[PDB]
Amino acid sequence: DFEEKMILIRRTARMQAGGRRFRFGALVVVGDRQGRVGLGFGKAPEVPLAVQKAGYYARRNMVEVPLQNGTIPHEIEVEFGASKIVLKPAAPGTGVIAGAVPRAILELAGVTDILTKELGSRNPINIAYATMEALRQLRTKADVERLR
RNA sequence: UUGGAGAGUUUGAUCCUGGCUCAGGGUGAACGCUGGCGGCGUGCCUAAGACAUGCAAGUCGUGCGGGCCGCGGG
Ligand SMILES: [Mg+2]
Ligand SMILES: [Mg+2]
Ligand SMILES: [Mg+2]
Ligand SMILES: [Mg+2]
Ligand SMILES: [Mg+2]
Ligand SMILES: [Mg+2]
Ligand SMILES: [Mg+2]
Ligand SMILES: [Mg+2]
Ligand SMILES: [Mg+2]
Ligand SMILES: [Mg+2]
Ligand SMILES: [Mg+2]
Ligand SMILES: [Mg+2]
Ligand SMILES: [Mg+2]
Ligand SMILES: [Mg+2]
Ligand SMILES: [Mg+2]
Repeated sequence: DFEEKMILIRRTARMQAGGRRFRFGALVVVGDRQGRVGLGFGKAPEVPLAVQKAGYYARRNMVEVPLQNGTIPHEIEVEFGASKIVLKPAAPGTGVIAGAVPRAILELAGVTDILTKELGSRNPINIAYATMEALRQLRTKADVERLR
């Protein structure tokens, strides 16, 4: 079936009379390596539940992302509030050029060759959301002349 | 169209802002520890401070008159 990757685990904290009491946040992308990716954020009182909870939501938030010989059809920039991802198509023999967060998303979508660059807040979460919305806005020639 | 990776650190925790710091590459280098050979580079970045000694620009007797020495006789 699909394939999972844990980009982010982190411990948060709330306060009460007595001290700090913790939660856990799991940021996990799930892909098909052939054009299906999803991103999910799952928060739970212990690490396994969250890691498992996020993979659930991930499977219910997928994007088409239409590959073209392993690369995306056009350059794209998306801002998710102070976070900014740039994606540029790249020829075959180049590789996936991305930091760890967008890499896990592109590599699970079957992107084999792309140029990326994060800008502004490189906050992993918001960068991950902005990478997903970037893929969500990918158009093809058949997509655009149908629109026109 | 051959080209673009980020991370640590302000909070109990969050998002943002922002500075500091790090991973890379480079040097006519220097310093420490260590040191086998070969090739090709390359070596006063400071006092354009001061310098012993030798050498780094001479050559033509097919321009000219001469002193010397050596070779053939007058
Ligand atoms: Mg499409
Ligand atoms: Mg902005
Ligand atoms: Mg942001
Ligand atoms: Mg910043
Ligand atoms: Mg940061
Ligand atoms: Mg500190
Ligand atoms: Mg403060
Ligand atoms: Mg602290
Ligand atoms: Mg910073
Ligand atoms: Mg020897
Ligand atoms: Mg000098
Ligand atoms: Mg000197
Ligand atoms: Mg002086
Ligand atoms: Mg001489
Ligand atoms: Mg002479």
